[PDB]
Amino acid sequence: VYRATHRLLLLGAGESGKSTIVKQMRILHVKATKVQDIKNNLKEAIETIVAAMSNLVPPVELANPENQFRVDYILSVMNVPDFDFPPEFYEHAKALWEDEGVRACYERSNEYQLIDCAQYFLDKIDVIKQDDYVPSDQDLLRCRVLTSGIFETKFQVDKVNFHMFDVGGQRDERRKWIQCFNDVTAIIFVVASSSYNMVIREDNQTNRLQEALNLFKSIWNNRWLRTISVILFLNKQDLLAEKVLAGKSKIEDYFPEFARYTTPEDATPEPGEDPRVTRAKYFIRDEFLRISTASGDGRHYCYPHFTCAVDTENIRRVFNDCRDIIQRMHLRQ
Amino acid sequence: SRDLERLYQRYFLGQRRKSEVVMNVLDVLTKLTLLVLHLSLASAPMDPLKGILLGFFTGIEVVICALVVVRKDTTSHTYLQYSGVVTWVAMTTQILAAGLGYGLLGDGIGYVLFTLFATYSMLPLPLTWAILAGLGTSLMQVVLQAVIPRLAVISINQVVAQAVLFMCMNTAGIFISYLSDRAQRQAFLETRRCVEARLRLETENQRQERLVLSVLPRFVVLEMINDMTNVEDEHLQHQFHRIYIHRYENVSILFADVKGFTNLSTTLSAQELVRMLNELFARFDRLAHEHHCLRIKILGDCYYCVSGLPEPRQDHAHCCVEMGLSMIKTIRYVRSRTKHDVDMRIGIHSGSVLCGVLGLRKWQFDVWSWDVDIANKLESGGIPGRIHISKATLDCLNGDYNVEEGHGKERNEFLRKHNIKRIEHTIDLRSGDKLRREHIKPFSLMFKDSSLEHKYSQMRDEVFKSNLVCAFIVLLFITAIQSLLPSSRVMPMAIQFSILIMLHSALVLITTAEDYKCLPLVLRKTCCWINETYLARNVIIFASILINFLGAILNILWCDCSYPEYFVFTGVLAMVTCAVFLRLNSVLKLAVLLIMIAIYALLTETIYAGLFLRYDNLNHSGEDFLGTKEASLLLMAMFLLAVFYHGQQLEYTARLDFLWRVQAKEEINEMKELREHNENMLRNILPSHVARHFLEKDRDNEELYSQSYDAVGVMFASIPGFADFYSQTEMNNQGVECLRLLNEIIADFDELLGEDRFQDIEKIKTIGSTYMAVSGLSPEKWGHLCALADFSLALTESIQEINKHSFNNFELRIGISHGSVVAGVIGAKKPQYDIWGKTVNLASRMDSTGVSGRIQVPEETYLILKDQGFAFDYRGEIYVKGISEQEGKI
Ligand SMILES: Nc1nc2c(ncn2[C@@H]2O[C@H](COP(=O)(O)OP(=O)(O)OP(O)(O)=S)[C@@H](O)[C@H]2O)c(=O)[nH]1
Ligand SMILES: C=C[C@@]1(C)CC(=O)[C@]2(O)[C@@]3(C)[C@@H](O)CCC(C)(C)[C@@H]3[C@H](O)[C@H](OC(C)=O)[C@@]2(C)O1
Ligand SMILES: [Mg+2]
Repeated sequence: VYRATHRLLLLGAGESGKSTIVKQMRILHVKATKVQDIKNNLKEAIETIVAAMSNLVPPVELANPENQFRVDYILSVMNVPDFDFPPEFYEHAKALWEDEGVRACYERSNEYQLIDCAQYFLDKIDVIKQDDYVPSDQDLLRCRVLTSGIFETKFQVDKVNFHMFDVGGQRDERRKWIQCFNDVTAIIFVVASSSYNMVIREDNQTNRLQEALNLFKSIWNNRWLRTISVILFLNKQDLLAEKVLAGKSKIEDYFPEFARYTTPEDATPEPGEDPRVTRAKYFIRDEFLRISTASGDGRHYCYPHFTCAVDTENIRRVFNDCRDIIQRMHLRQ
Repeated sequence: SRDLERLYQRYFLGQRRKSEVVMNVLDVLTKLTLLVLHLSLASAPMDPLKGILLGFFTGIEVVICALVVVRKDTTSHTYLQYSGVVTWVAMTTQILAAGLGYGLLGDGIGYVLFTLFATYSMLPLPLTWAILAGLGTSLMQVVLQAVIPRLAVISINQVVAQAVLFMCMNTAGIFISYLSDRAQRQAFLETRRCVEARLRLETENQRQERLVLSVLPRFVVLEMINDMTNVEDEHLQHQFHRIYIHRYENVSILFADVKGFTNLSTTLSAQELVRMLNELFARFDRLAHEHHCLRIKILGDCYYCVSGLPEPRQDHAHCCVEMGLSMIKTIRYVRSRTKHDVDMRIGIHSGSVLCGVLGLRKWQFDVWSWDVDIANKLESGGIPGRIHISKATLDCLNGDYNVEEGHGKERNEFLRKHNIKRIEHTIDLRSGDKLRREHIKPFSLMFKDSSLEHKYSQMRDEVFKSNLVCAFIVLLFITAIQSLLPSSRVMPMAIQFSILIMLHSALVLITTAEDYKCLPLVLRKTCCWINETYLARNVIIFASILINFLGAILNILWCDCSYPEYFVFTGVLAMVTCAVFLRLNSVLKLAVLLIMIAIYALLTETIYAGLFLRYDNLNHSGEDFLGTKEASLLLMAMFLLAVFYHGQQLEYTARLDFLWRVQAKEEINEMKELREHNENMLRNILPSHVARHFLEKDRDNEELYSQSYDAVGVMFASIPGFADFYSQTEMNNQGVECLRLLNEIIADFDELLGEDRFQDIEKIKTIGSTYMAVSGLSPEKWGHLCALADFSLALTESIQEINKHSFNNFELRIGISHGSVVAGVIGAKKPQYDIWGKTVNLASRMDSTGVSGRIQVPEETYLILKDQGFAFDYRGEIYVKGISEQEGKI
């Protein structure tokens, strides 16, 4: 029954949300440690914001000078390997989060490196201060955990078996990918479409989107993946829409071709959609289809999908469509 | 060859004997049938004298019937030759019984026609015997006319014609006997040649396979054989070059290295060193066979087992420790004669190994794992003359063996090791035995497959021209038989006779148009086309049959001629023509034969009945009209039965031989395909000359095969990063994916080796992740060193490319040297090509003492490609020597 089972792996760059996709898929169809990781994520977020108050070359204006000992406390405990969790620290963190200077510093998060789930947990200081509740599944999906090795999750939906393969995305972990390049049904490439503004945390020079494009170029022309027919999963669509709606940062500012680019005739007419978000998503998708088609031979094909890993309805719809694709593909026409 | 030809006679005797079994059975029916009608003719009982001789004659045929069966079962066939004589004399004597006494008063001349044809058709007597047997009856017919002068009174003339009637039986009879015997000779000769070729190719196939199976155990050779046959339609979807590796458990690994190799290497030259190495390692191979090991490889001065790899054993490490004790004992034995101090050290470990082959050229069985590395380190520990039984093995054997505390500290303290003829007769017999009820029809002798019968029909009749000649002579003789016979319309019957004799000659020239070279090619092609297709020959064979019958009956139609029995024998003289026509099918022969009797049955009843009546009253005698028409169809019955059975048996033998020839050809084709597969594998395993030398005799007669060369370059290529890359987790099966990547690297190297640019370079072996190749082994000038340098540069380029395709960095350490080597096989039982010398050790040392990504080279004898790094000054193993490094061509 090995042939009946389908093997799928999530190859993508760092912080691409593939682990979040795996978690959402797991809870779609089938403790205190998770609480600890939420606390650690919020901890890292607030410590990085406090550090970036002064680390950036352009100084960020502060709040009322009297409310500064809080900044000193966050700076002091940040160096401590075992960060404390007293109510006073949570009061400090809330005081920073309500401050307008800290808000402005957070609005410039693209200059430095910070987890994308910072604001969700920062809005949760008041509820996390009591340290007596259990976060919901949605708050569980906001957790940020580094994936070192490769992991497998057995799956079973509508009497057919599926195999999951979560792998790392950092340049140090890309050497382990070859360990599972044999007899794989399809590749689910995940790309953070909203990371066009930031840069990778390993070199601090190349764009995250440019790194993802290079990774996709390497995967598409791989000699051991000549006939694998990858599937493309654009992620963080809501974040991209929010960033393009704010107007602070633009795709043209990091990609000159975007300004001249125009929306294609074929499009998805979402009722709650703007021309700007459509042109951005279609520019990204057209870039990926261009890099795929330039080397296209007809042996393998790519099917781009727009996905938001946070909400479960988009996940289940895209998963149903991709399941139809994988069934047709296992048909081996 | 009198022995082979006599052997053919023994085979030929049985097939002809099967024909006389029914004919002796046919004869006893003839006596009783004639006896019965004579009894029914007269109410009074016959003469008691009449019954006694026929009683002897009708009883002896039973005896011969019961005598042929026992002799066939007997290996000897002397009585089969006698049975033909016993049968012939019995029927030949019948003439004396009628001529002098009473005997078989029925028939007469016609009965002699039946037997005189019989002694050339079914009797297993040879051709020379047939003439004597045939002449005996013919000369005794001369005795018959003397003992029966009233027969000459019936016809004062035509007595010469009576002899002529019996002359053509000899003429036509030898034609059937000679051609049928000749065709049997070809069938026996062919089936003797085909089995000779099959046995010749089987011994070569078993000898070729026995060398392939000497290395490369069966459980991977089967996989390779299945792979090369292309079991599926196509393998157009492949991403990796595939591997032949498997994982095993509960195995033990031995190791051994000479402690003082370098001290004795400089003392004596290469030849003596190779001699001692071979002696020790051959004794060691014998020990390994004795103690259930199987050696994997011999590298330098190293030798290592795998315990219970292809088959499991409860005490797997026991065999390793026992043969290690044997190692120590053999080292002590060779320590005698105060020759040297080549004592070694042994390390043993037990665990799990991955066994298989890598690459596309020079496949060799190897084992890769972490535990074999533990065994290698245990051997490298030290204390020569003592074994290492580290915890993974001491708890394995038993607590019954006492061992010391183990090494104190000799190796790096990492990972916490925790030390502590007759065939041809059965060839013919099984043909009939299997085909008793098989593809051939039980009676029609027709193959079930339409194509099988069709491909039989396309076979040309090689005696068609000669066979049609026979029909001309007999038709010519009936013309001479009747020409002197009187008739009213002598000329009008001759005009038709001229037309009929021309009608046969018309087919004769058409069927000999190819024989007539002077005639145009178009006519010649038609003659070939006639025999090319069976149906076109069948109608001609049927046609020529009719002309003999039309000529034999038209004389009677002219009669409204006082000798009506002599005109009947002309039809008998036409029934032989059907028997002459061997190739035409049996059931088709019966249909045309049934026409002859039916017409004669219509011409022997009321029509021309009065012409028989005037013959009855003239002869009168004692109720002799039972020898007339009452016996005329009686003669026709036996003649028809004999001719039909002759045709049936001939076709039976022919179809059997054809079917067996087809089966043998199919077997030959399959065996040839297997030979091709084995040849391909053997070519992939070993070089050409070594394989040729080891294929024939002298595989073990010459214990050492070796050869000395003067100008040979040696290269090594190592990948130090693969050890760090290699890891045995659960996601990858046990490191199988790492070995797949290694196989991909080695296969890329091997494919690069196949370019026409690198013809002087041959890959010797691979040592784990190391690649070894030599230059200019076969002299057929210092260009081969340049070829080796270009090969090293191409290896660097290939490793860079595959690093780009993957997502990790790999670096190559290249070591080159040039000098004189000694190339030969060190193991007689398992042939592994290898080279030795001082330049080999220098190359290995230069590879070991080097920097990754750079090529280290000895004294630069070439100016074509520019080098650099002259001031490197690497001490190596021999002595300090400063020489350069190797960049690109420019
Ligand atoms: N707002 C928003 N957040 C998302 C979205 N997708 C993922 N995230 C968040 O981003 C964070 C990073 O996702 P994660 O799954 O850890 O990336 P990763 O690829 O597995 O990280 P790595 O192993 O390559 S280093 C998660 O905490 C997740 O909550 C999204 O579509 N919208
Ligand atoms: C590729 C396999 C791996 C990682 C593990 C292994 O079993 C080896 O192949 C052995 C031990 C193993 O094949 C036995 C022979 C020999 C020659 C001793 C190998 C080398 O030591 C390899 O190391 C090198 C560097 O060649 C090594 C150790 O590398
Ligand atoms: Mg991850």
